[PDB]
Amino acid sequence: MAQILPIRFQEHLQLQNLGINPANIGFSTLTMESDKFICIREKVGEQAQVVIIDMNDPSNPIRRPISADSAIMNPASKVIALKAGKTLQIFNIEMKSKMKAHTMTDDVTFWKWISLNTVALVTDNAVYHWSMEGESQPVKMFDRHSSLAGCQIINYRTDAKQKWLLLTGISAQQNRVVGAMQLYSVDRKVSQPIEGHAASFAQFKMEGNAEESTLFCFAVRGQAGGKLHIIEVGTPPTGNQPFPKKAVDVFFPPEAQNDFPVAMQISEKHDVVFLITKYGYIHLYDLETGTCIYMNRISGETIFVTAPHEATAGIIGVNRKGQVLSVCVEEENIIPYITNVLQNPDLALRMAVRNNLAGAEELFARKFNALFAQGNYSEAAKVAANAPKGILRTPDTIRRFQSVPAQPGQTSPLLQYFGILLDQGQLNKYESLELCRPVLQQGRKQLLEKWLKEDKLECSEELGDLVKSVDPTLALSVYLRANVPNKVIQCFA
Amino acid sequence: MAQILPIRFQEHLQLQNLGINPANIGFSTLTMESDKFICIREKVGEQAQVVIIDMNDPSNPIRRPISADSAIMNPASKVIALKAGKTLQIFNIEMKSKMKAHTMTDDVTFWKWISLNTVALVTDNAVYHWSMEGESQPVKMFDRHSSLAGCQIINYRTDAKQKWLLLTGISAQQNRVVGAMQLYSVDRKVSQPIEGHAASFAQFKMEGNAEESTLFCFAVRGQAGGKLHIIEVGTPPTGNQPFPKKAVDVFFPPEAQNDFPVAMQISEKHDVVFLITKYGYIHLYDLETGTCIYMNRISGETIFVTAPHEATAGIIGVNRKGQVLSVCVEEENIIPYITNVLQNPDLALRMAVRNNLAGAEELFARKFNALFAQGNYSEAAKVAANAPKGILRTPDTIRRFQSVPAQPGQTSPLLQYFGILLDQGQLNKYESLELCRPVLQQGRKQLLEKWLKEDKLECSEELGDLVKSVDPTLALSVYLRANVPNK
Amino acid sequence: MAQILPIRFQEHLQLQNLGINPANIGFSTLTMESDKFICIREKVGEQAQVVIIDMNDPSNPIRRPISADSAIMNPASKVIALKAGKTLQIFNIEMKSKMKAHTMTDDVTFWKWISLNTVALVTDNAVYHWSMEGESQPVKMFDRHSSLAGCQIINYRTDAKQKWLLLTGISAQQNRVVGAMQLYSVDRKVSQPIEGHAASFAQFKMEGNAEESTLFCFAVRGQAGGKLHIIEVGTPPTGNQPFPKKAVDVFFPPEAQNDFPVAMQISEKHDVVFLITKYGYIHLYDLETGTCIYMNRISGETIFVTAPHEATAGIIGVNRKGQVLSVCVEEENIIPYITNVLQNPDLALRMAVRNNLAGAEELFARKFNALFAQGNYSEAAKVAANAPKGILRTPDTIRRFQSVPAQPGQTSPLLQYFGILLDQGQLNKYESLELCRPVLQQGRKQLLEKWLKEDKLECSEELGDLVKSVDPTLALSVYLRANVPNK
Repeated sequence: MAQILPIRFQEHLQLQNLGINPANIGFSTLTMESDKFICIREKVGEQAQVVIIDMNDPSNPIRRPISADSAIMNPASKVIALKAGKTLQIFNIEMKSKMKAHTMTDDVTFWKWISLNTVALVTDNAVYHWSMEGESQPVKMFDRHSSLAGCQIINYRTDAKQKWLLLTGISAQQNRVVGAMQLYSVDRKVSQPIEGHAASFAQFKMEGNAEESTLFCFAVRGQAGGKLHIIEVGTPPTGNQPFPKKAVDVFFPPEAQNDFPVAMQISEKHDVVFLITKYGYIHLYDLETGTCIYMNRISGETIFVTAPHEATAGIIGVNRKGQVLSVCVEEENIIPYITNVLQNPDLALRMAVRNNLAGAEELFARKFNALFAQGNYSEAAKVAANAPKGILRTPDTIRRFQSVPAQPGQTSPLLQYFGILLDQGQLNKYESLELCRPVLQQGRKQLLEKWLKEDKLECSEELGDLVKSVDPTLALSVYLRANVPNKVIQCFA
Repeated sequence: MAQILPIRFQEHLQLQNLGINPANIGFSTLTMESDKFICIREKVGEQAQVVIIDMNDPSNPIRRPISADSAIMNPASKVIALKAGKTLQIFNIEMKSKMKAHTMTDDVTFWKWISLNTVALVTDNAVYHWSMEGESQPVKMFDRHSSLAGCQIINYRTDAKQKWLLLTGISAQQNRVVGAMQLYSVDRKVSQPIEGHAASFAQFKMEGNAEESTLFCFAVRGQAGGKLHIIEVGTPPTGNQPFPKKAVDVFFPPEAQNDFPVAMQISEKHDVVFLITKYGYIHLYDLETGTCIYMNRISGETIFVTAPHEATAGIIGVNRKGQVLSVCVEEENIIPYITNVLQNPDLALRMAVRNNLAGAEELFARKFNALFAQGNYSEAAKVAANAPKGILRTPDTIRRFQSVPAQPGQTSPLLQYFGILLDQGQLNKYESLELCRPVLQQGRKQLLEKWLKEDKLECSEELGDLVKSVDPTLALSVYLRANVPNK
Repeated sequence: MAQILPIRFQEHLQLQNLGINPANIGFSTLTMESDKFICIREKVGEQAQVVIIDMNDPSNPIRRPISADSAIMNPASKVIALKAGKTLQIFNIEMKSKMKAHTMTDDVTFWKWISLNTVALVTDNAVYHWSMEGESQPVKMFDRHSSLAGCQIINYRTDAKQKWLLLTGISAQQNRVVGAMQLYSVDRKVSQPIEGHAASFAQFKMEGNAEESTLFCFAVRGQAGGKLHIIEVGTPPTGNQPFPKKAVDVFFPPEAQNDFPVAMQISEKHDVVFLITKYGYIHLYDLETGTCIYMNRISGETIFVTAPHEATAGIIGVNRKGQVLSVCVEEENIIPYITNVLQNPDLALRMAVRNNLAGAEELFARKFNALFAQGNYSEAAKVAANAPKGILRTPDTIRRFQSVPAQPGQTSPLLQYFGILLDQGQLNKYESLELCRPVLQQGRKQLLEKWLKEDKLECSEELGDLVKSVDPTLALSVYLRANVPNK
């Protein structure tokens, strides 16, 4: 079967161990706006309170009597947004002060922090955005599209720049839980309906572009089965190649009778899409190609709320038992898993270099060595310059390139390689020495002077000693940047 | 593949994020005597120090300049045992006082806390046990058997009662790593050699016995390949059926060229044996039958040290990258995984009831009605009394039992049932209302009292208003145990 | 003047910033039993309290209403000893419980923790020692000698082993303060009077002995003037050369009219005696020779209480303004200061090697090079094995020894050097390789096996590759020790 675990499945806390009534671990009584806090609304006895679990010391909840139709914590600060029917309030739990309130005209039918300081109020007819800053009041962003009329609103998301907003609701239409999404463009004041169950946006800088694309990923299970779509949203930064829209199907086994997507979070650190189904299944898809990397079942109960897990760049959620679960890529097993279990070494090397992950060292040496025969020193050096965890940025790799003669005409494979590196970035101690040694003989001061200024060489006492052999004056410069001891400077006395 | 994940796989820490030199993340510089601390010996600069990581706030190591050939922390307290060549020292990190020392005559060649307050010193010729308590000195327990001569000593274990001790060493044979264990009996002052790679002891109260057996499980990749053995050690408590020794083979895939067992820990909470191989593989075996439940690979690098993970009843270890990993049973997925992925409900139900594992309310709330719809109503009671999470401990059940076949000479199964629970512990509010009621219905305080003195009963206001018609002061107790208002 | 500053001078806390009445910053109201707490007795309003400053978070005193003629905290734990006239009490501030009390028969005229759990009660006639442990009661240790009759008792000290006890008092005799000390021998139940102002004991292992001497250092400014004396106390451990008693004068400038010693603390980490005078002056003396290293004035007000500063191995005290000051050796400046400012390079190299301090690297190479040139290869290797911070423990040194042509019968200067190292401790990766290579080429693991068991070699993948040949299991363990990837 599969033979290396590509993800980690962790259980950060078990809510009942905090003595939380399991009647209160649900959609309407439990919220998770970020991986920072969990907030439960409980009626202890005849009294109503709010239990706030700070995931950074979950062992110690914060309880407050607080009657509220709903409560949702800030994604990052001890600021809570309580809703009493139509009177919204934004209180500072931290210093018990009341930051700001507002009686809506109609009842907020779903709401949710969309950022460090803006709440999103979904009315029966419109979505607003309320900043927890100042005297400001709620600001309508758009009007609910009609495809979502009478829908149970389950989520609202935004792209990083809050220029594209997505609203989702589900219906039990004719014996299936059908999902309805409304994707509204802020800048182009337009709005369109998509059948979708779960989605998320992502910033993704394509190979060869200088700007991140803004992607919108969404999944659904329709008559034609479940599918996952990854499409760029809006107009590519000027000068960017566009991102080819993608579409992949998301499998459901027969046992997974009427399962359907329920949550999605994307790892910007690994460019992997995490999808959770109604019945507790989890899938990982490659964000750039939509390739399915892994599927399994982690929960039998439903994970009714989730959020990205910043520590691991994964996904964390809570299910009906009270388990606060999380899943993430095991950075040390995924490349090997794609190569050996997926038997997809091409996805593996891409994902590896793209994300600087390890496990494809043998494929990289292989690839370098291969290009070296063909004598494509230039392609060969691209590979050593970009392969992860500096696996080919070695002295031996310089000795390799140093060994092939400069036929009359073009540029040396070594100088070529050092070219790539100098572009790529900053060179080490060994590389700077090997780069400078010759040049220094060739009386080329100016050149090392620019490499220095443009800060491309990792100065060293040794690179300095070398230069002192040609420019004792140019030395001080490297030394003064090299972190040497006075003796080295006092010699210049 | 898996229609389900029966285990959790976690990372509790990433040592280099604590800026720990990865040259120091090894067998000889890193030790984990329990899941409570991790202790690294580092030479920062030209200076030597000890970094102590308290797993209960790993974010903040404790560093101290401390030259020591070796350092191992207490399994539970901030007491550290340092070794300078031949001079052992037991210092109190907590309040920086020196608790106790002792120059050994020969060099301790391996050592390790075997309990909250005893260190085990392994000499080239003998194993001693040193208590960190008092003026006492190291006390030889046995002499190294000869099969272990010239072996790299890799571990020393004990049974809970420290009546059985196990010493392990490995040797680079020709081109194989051969493990050599010495299983010494304390009470029966005898000692025997076993070829073993990894092992652990476990207390296990068999189905139908009143005492826990003491098992000794060990694994090896013999010329006969890998095998796992689970055997009882010593003489069964009196009245205990003996535990049938077991033997299962442990699989190694072809890719796992020359892998071999390296660590073992048993979950007493779930009766599952966790085995970790040299190449990063993990297996879970059923402790009572040796059945293999799960296998996978969690690490590419070697997990060179481990310990039971108390919080989860699993295993936690550290590998070469500095990852502090842990694996455990996902209590909510394992029964379903065995019944469905493993296809093995016999094991599943064994496991379920044996360990109070959820995941079988179905074929459980089934087995009952099974025997009811039969003529059997006393195995049905046992059945609806050991089913997990009180699943069938329902009134609808006692009811089913009250309307029980009233047939002469045969003990009443409602009362036979009321027996399992009685012999089990406290009866719930209701179960204790129908148990009692008739007794007092009879007008007997003699038994009511007894059960009460032993908390076998959860009182109510009912029982209150009940036991009252008989004698107050008894009811008062029952009424208080139940807690009612000033009227 | 000074080209370099040999000490650090720090302010740790301004007591008035903690809003402490400066009327209460005195001998009788402020106590400092260790650098761990400062304890002030204040009458806030009409109420009497005890302010306990935990130097590990001085920002937050602990206050308690507590009428007591006196209060002195434990040197290390939150245990306080309160004295109500004649009723001594030892309370646990931590968990507010009362640990132990005792009404003395006569009034304790001075008292003071002499250790983690013993208080010393000085009576008008006798000194006792009371352990804060158990039901035990105060235990007379001796009877005040008569030279100390009617003396203001200012201090009481002990040697580490509490076998020698010292009592000091002052009294004005006409114009000045005459210090009177009573040095009592516990073992030899004798006691003698010394004229002294301040003193302290120190454990000091002499060059060439295997046991630490117990020294007693004391200073005085009476009839011959100021002098400092360092003398061994008792009978040298068996096999120890005795410590030549020392005597140095302690200078007082003219402006320091009637100044006189007031406090002393010795750094065991640097073997430097810190002396504080009545008028705020500080002197540093070499403990072994009594050579005066440094003098200066740090306070104008009097530092009326002090204690050793563990963190820096210096001295910390409090003066009349409420400044909690401290002085210590600046480990990176002292050798250069002695060499260069004091111009005593011999003292500098000794102190440097003795106390393994940076700063004399060029003098050490020089010294090595010089002996090497002369052919004094054994002395040359002593120098490289003992020069501080591993300065000559380089491969070059090995290679310098490796240049010496052989000579039948004569043992190589290298093997000699490696001898010294192997005695002094363990060796690095290069030294272990150069030590083992030959031996190994003679397939004789019999040696390397002992060096290993001993922990004297620093393994490596290379030292391992060398061994793999000879013995496989020995390489397995050398690799295990040096710790290698799965290659």
